[PDB]
Amino acid sequence: TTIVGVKYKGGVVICADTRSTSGPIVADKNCSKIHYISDNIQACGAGTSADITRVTRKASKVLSIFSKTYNRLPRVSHCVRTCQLHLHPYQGHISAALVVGGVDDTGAHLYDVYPHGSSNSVSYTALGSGSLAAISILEAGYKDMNREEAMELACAAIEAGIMNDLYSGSNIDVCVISQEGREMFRNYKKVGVRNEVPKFQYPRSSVKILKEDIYKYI
Amino acid sequence: DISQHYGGSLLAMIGKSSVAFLSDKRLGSGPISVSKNFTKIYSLTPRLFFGFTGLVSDGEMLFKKIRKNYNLFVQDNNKDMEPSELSNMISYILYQKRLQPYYVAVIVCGMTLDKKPYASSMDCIGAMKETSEFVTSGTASKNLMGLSEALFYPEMEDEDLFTTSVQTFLNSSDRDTFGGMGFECLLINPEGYKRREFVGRCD
Amino acid sequence: TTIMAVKYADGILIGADCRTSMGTYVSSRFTDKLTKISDNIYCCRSGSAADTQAITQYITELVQRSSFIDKEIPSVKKAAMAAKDIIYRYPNMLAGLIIAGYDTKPRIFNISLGGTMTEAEWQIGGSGSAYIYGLCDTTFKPNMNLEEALEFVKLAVTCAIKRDNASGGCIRMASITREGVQRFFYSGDKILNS
Amino acid sequence: KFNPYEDNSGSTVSIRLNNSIIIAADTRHCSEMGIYSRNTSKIFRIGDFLLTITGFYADGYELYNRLKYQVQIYESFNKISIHSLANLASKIMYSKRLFPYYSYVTLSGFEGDNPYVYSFDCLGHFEEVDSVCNGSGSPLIQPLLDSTIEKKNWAGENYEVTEEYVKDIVRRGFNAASERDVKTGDNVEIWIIKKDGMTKEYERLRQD
Amino acid sequence: MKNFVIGSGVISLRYKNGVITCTDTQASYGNLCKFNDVRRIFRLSSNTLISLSGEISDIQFLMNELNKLNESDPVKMSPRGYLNLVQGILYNKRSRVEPLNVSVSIVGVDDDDFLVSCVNHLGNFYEDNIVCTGLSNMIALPFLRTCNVLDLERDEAISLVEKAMTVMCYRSCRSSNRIQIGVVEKGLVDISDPYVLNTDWQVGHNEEEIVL
Amino acid sequence: SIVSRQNANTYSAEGRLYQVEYAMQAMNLGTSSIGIKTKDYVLLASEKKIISKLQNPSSVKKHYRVYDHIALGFSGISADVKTIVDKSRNFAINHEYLYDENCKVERLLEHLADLSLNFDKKEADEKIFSRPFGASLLIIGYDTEPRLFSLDPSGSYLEYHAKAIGSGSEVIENMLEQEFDPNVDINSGLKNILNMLSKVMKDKINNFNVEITAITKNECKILTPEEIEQFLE
Amino acid sequence: TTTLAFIFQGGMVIAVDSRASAGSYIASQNVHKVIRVNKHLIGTMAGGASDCYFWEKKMGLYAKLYELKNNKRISVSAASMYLSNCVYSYKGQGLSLGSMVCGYDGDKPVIYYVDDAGQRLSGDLFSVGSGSTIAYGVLNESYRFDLTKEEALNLGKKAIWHATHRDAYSGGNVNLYFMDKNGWEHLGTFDVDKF
Amino acid sequence: GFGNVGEDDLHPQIKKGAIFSPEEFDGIDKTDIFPLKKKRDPDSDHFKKTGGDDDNPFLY
Amino acid sequence: GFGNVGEDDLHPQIKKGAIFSPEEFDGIDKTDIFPLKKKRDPDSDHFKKTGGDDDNPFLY
Amino acid sequence: MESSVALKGNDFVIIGTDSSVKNSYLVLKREEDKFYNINNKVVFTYLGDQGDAFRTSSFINEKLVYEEIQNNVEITPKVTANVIQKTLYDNLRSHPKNCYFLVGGLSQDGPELYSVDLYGSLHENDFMAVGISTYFCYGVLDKEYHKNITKEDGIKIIQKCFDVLKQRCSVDISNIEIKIVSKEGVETINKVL
Amino acid sequence: MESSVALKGNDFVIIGTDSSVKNSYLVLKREEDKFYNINNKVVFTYLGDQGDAFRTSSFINEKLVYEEIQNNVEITPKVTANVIQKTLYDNLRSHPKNCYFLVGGLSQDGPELYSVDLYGSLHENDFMAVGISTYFCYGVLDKEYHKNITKEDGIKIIQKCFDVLKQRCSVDISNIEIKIVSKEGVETINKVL
Repeated sequence: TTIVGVKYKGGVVICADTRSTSGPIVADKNCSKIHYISDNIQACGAGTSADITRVTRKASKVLSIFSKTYNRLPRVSHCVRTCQLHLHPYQGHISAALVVGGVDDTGAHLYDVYPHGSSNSVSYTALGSGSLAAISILEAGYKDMNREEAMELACAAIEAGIMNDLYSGSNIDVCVISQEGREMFRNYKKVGVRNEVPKFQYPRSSVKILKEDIYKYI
Repeated sequence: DISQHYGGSLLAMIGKSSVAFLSDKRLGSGPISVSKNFTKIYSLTPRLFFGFTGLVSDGEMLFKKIRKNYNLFVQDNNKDMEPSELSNMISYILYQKRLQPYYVAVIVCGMTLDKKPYASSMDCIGAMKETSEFVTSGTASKNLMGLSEALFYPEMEDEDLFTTSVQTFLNSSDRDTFGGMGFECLLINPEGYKRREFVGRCD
Repeated sequence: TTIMAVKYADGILIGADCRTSMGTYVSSRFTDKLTKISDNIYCCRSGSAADTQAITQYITELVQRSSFIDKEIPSVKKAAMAAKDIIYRYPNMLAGLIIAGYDTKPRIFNISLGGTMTEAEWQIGGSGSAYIYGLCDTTFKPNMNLEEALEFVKLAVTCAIKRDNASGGCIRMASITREGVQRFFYSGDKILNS
Repeated sequence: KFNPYEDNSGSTVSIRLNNSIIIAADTRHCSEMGIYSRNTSKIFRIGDFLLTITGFYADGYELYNRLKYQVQIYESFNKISIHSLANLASKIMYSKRLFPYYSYVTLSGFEGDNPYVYSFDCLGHFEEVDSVCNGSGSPLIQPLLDSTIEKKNWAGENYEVTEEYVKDIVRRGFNAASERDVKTGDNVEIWIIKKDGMTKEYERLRQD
Repeated sequence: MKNFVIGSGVISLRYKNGVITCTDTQASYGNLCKFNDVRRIFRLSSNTLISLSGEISDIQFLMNELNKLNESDPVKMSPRGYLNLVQGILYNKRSRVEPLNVSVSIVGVDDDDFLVSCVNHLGNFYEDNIVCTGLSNMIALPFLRTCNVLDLERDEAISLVEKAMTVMCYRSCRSSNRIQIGVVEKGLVDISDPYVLNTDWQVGHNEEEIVL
Repeated sequence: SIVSRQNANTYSAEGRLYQVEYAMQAMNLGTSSIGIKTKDYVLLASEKKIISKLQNPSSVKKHYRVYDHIALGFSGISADVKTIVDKSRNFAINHEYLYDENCKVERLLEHLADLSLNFDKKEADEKIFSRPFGASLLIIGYDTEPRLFSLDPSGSYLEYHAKAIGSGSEVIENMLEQEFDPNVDINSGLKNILNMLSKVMKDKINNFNVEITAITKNECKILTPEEIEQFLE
Repeated sequence: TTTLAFIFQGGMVIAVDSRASAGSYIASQNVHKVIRVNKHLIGTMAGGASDCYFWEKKMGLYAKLYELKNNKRISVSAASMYLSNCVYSYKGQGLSLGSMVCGYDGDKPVIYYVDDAGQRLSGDLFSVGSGSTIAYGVLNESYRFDLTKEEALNLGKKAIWHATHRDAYSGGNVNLYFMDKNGWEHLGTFDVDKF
Repeated sequence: GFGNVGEDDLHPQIKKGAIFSPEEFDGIDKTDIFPLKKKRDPDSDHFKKTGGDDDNPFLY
Repeated sequence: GFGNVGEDDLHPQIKKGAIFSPEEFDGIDKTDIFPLKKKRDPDSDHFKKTGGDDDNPFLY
Repeated sequence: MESSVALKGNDFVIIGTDSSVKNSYLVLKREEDKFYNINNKVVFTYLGDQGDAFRTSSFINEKLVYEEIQNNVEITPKVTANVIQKTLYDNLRSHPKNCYFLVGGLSQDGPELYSVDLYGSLHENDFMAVGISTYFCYGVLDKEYHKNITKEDGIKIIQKCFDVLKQRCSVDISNIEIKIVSKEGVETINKVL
Repeated sequence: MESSVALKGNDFVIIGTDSSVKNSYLVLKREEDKFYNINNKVVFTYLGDQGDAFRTSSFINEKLVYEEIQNNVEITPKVTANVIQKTLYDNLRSHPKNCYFLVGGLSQDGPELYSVDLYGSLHENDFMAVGISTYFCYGVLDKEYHKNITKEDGIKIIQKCFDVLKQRCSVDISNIEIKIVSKEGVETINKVL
């Protein structure tokens, strides 16, 4: 996958490819790799799919209890610290690498979190199998940007990973968190267009039923 | 390894207002098939089903755990569990053993309280993939996935769905050494479900 | 990595590169290696990225805690000692820190991988330090001024960057003095073009 | 420690009809974690026969060169039959038994009036098959041919298997493979071998 | 399989009327940049160039064999001929389980056919309009492919390759900013003197660091 | 040794190698044999060299099977032909091993021709002898057509419709202009070949001093004394 | 694979399964696991298909060359010994191969079980392959030297069918052969589904 | 050397199949964090110990 | 943990005697070249390769 | 390792187990009772590591007796098999037991016959063959077993299955103990093959 | 593993070997002839890997016949045993044969009985017990064997040793082939234990 993160003047852009894989076999299309953490924080991860969901779910709980208790929207640093304190004890056996981005009272923050619990505040990020293809676009095209230019740089970064990485493909999910709030673009692009194959129908006589038992829901 | 010891595969196709959840009735002991009548699909209700592939003991104990939790939940709510909630609960149960995971992959099928079809699947540690077209697991997972992608089209009628899913499963098992020859197909719909059993090459 | 710490006429000057890498790939080229423990104490982390971050997160609160229990400025000595216990008590944590600050006088403390804590007048660390031990030995001068010490760190880290592949990027620098902390920046444009 | 092989395999499918042979292969040359090229030909022709390669591309290219050299030597008197060529390929492959060619070779062609398709393993054993798929996408395509073309498990009347029908089935199978196979390519190179000649066609696949 | 002194990746692409090849001059022994003037672009003959990456000793051995074969043969060779020869050499070396830890890019211009090809340590080979070797294959190649190189004039192609090499310098430990560019056109073979790419780092500034 | 190898390889002022010229004389010193090839059958009749009647007539056989549907007749030094037959059998077995088919007869002829003059080699399995073989062979077989080939010690071979080798070779050749027509049936052609053999063979022709090999699309028959008697009477 | 060969009063019966697999994937279902080398000698390959087929076809050439040399059919003992020696030359190199070289030495039937370890056993009943153990059970219960030809064939046909019914690595068609003093005859390619 | 090809096919196992599989050359939905083979976090970039004597650790 | 003390004194072996033996904690007159445990000849004095990449050898 | 073959008829279940106790090289006993009888309605046999097997079976027996007497749990083959599955599963992932069982008896739904393997995998079937019998006797069971077998036919089928091991298996077996559970109690048969 | 027991008395030698050919899990055959009668005065049996054992035995038999006919070597148990030892030793360090022998016969010095183990170690003794018999049958041989045993007593002692193996060893043995070599010739006895 090619989950990417770009930080611009007043927010962050977190983009990802909509593909999942287990070996050489594609497992899930249109997969949503951007996980909810808070109204002002989103996380996108690569690695063990179950660990991304549960680690980002733990942060969502701790940040939801915090905001509800203290009536105070959580900081990105609080999300990263929660993830670090959870990932580090397991020595990376919980293999979850995240790109946590959000906007707080201190501004826009974008972090790279790695399975062993290290974090890194960054201006732009790429992660997953397509990170190298994506980081090449980010290196060449990154500058001080608004959300419009940040949107296209990140999408161009994902597009590079989708086209050049075997284990990346399908669509591009985009999510922008600005000082005005977060807005999502699911399947923002369909670069991996499929062919228009017709249908194929067997004759219903092609299958024989040995015995049948009917049960009714009540 | 342990999953290939017992073998077996699952397929779940979603049509229009119906789900075709079917599996092979073979139980393995390595190369040897110790039973031709071992169904891996469990029914909590006529609208909530799930099957396991992998270690058979893990699947059975997970079924008992899931039934315990589901019964407690239904008593606590008096509203029946949604299949999405059942899949999420199963995923949670799987992840509690993250450091000693179950060697099972679980598919969850059923009808929502809205009476719409539902299917999903999980890995050893609950990585859930909610499905709109189809989902597979087991030894014949790759053949099933390829043939379903080739043959599946959205909004199939109940009988066309049955025939297409049965053909895909038969032809995927025919190319899998550990695939069974006795097969069971639960055609699931808002009115209940129909347990149809069919046979293949008899080898 | 190439982390450097030199004590000069009126404070501490710490320099570091920006490159962080895994293998032949530079995962990031703007990483900040000068980790602030407090307003007057800075830690140059070297070793496991996750473990050194874990320590500096804990040392941050321990040094503040004792500072307000004691009711005085945070002690770089106490931060260094607090780091030594964690690095010593937990051999599984591959961490080596240069902790330098200014509480009453400038101090540099070097915690090796096994928890070996020594006080130094100048200290270098990281993979790239191996290539500037001779340069730092011959070029170091007691009681440098800020400009003389800034040149010394600039020269030493530059020559480590030109030789160590794991070291690259611009040279982050930070001078901790009694008056506060002032950050510097030696862009890689000058270093690479030379 | 040294790994002498690279898995460039995409997918190749060979189907023999009553009076024609349809050979199709994806054109992608896959590296690890990447794509070297999208227009490498996996199909080589030796006279009136088409050789199909998968696995390690260098091994298959070397095997094709050895086959061409041996067939050229043999052709000093008469044209080689498809059966003799298949046997020679089996012997050549087995000569490397201790350092095998990582290439699943499918040799197909006409012995006069009758089409023949031969499928080989890496150690040289060859079978005369009606439809065979090799490469990473083989499990994703072979069941489709077993069902729709060979009519396995088809209890009722069978749809007539004509050349165009089989070609469309092949395009369907390659679409499915490219959808679910990571290393299946961007274009499919389809050959139709008839008694008196053969012709190439190209079609597009998704380019992730 | 020698892994002592490694030269970083190669970049070769074809433009409207020629082919480019570019490599850095750094050679690394582990994490040490031991040599900074190791040159890995050679002209096999008029209208063809060969650029190599990998173990420098294997690079030198392979180029020595190629030079011997070039001086021995009384018959010229097209870039395709050199590609076949090098592929055969590398595949034979691999097949004797004595591989050269070297990856090669042969680029040349025939009467009208432009060759841009790659051969890796195993003897695997391919031909494409943009071929990259090593970590370049993952970093620079995805960036290069975003440009329709076929429509580029020589200067534009050189600038694009320079940008790709700058990205490689930024994002690879084993590559430097001192590059060497070889160009082949219908009547031209040129290998420039190695020159240093200009880089910028203003993205690293955080709040108020004094620009020293 | 180098001197013996040079003696083998010395050319004559006339050109042709001396050893080949001497093997030419050697190949003539043998009993007669006739080979006839037609549109549908190829025959090979040879006179047996029964040195004494105490010698077992069945044990002095003169035709060797080199493979399925290939038979070899010879004249000249009989000792050499054993090695040639063994080498030809090895070649045919190897050809089937590589290609799973019966070799074209001309393929075997080319292999033997290549091996014949390689006597200067030091390696052992790609030469026949250290000298030319002192025998002339009539190799018949069926691949897709009845084939008759003659391999002479000079290493050259020719495909023939009819040929005779042995001490009576020239007489049979001068007789073939009249007594041979490829249009006759297998039985009549066999009677003709037997008559031609009898016309030059030392003693009276009978079913025990004659060996007949007839190769056809259907069978690689070798006639027993009963059939030879049926054709003689 | 499951292969079966045994001797009874009327002659000899051979039966194989004709499946070939590569791990979980069934590569083929119509593989011919019997090498006919002459009218009175056949070999039942089992194990690495390429390995057993290659050496069996290499042994079939030795029998052909022997026939040319001596104008006489090769004995089963010499045919199997040639095969046994060839694999034995590669003992300890991981070669996997097991076969029965079945045939008649004139009036006498003999089956030689040969495997990659250089072993060579003559016997009246052998079963080789993954499903051999199942075949041994069905045979042990009902195998008799006094079987009639029809009983023996059905026993061999049924014994392989049971092994295929219970083993993963077998279950193609039941190729059945009957070898008598006058030679072998291919008695069917029964599909296990149509019993 | 020969790879034991067909051992599981040839013996009852009391996965070497008859035909050679491409594998000879886990049930968790795991993706790669970086394309690099087995790297997923920053390298431990300290100065690494070399030399001395690990054969005689106590001969200080 | 328990050390299998007595396995040889307990089983027919189809050297763990009943009593634990000293130095449980070759037929050549070898002796030693230096009192150091493994040292026999001068150390290999050169700059030793470290870093780079061993699990990605071909990604130059 | 240890062979055990069981059948179920219309109203009877037959379990036959190898009565000899053996190690790799030596036979320690030749007639060891490897069955547990519960209320004459359920008979279950234990196999595998004798040290683990007998301890687990004793715990199962005492737990079933306690649950019957205290909690009035109805002890059927299914309940016994579920308890065995739970006790094997609990230890499987921490401190595994190397033993496996066959549980047979009469229930309100007729005869039942369950097999619990090393990992706690539970399944019912018309006939069972565990140990080495899994590789030899399933062909014989398929050939001979049919739904309407009589008790004597079941005994003879068990005898044939163990005769296959006697004649073909390399490991020595001499004694088999057959316990037949039916509505008229449990019948024990000892045979020397 | 493959068991053979041999003993010698006055002017006779008894060699008894189990005739069953078997592997770890299967008994391939139950009556295989594992003896070579080089000449009616000497009989040796081969054991171990059948592929190596029979091949080495055939080579040794042909070498002994060749040496007897060409070089007039006197074939005696000692000469045969020395040939076994040389054949095994030559391959010991390059191509070890996993087989061992037991040579017995009559010479001008009287009965001789030699054991050539896996490594080529040759030694003469009054009675031999190779394979598992080394661990079970030496006590019985010590108890029963005495210098003046008769031929029938020797057969009975061999039977007792193989009965110990039948009763106690875990591996199944059913048939034993006994070949008595004496001035009368070689007498073959087949017993089913």
